[PDB]
Amino acid sequence: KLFEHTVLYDSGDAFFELKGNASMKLSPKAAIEVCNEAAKKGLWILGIDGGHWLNPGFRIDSSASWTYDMPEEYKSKIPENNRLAIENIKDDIENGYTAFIITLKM
Amino acid sequence: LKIDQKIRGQMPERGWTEDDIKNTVSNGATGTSFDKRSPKKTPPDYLGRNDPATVYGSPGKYVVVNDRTGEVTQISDKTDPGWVDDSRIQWG
Repeated sequence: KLFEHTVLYDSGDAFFELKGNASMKLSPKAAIEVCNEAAKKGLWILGIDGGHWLNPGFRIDSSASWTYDMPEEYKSKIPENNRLAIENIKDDIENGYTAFIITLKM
Repeated sequence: LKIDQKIRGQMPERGWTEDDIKNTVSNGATGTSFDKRSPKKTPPDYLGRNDPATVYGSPGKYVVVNDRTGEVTQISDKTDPGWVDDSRIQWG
């Protein structure tokens, strides 16, 4: 990996620069930034896994796993995919989750 | 086993191979867990899940499968030596 598993990245840019797809641990702020960048790039968000950052260490909570399989004609649905992904992260924040891992179709 | 697009996309990034998963599950159950997901976590159908789950593998190198649907619900990141196992997992 180009990034460190012992770091909770707080910038969405790190996700793309260090190739963190499906693996990099992201702060709530960074997770939202990644979702916005994904929409700008025309990328579908397949899933978001929520958990807790133990400083250091990430513990996934399976009940926070969000998943959205990509349909065949998906381009017109990217806005909805993006909207639901962000809403999901916001809800997890209300539930006390402190770290996320995002999986993009790329 | 049912593997959706999300899990398929995570596999190469978390150090898992198609054979890795098949072999791990074939080795037999090593623990149990539960698959509880609110309807909002499963778009666009929004069915949600409330099912028992089985764990295969070992700490840091495991796969969780929904007992009813056969869906793989979680695969650990084998590239992260410090991965902390999901709290719902009960080994044994």
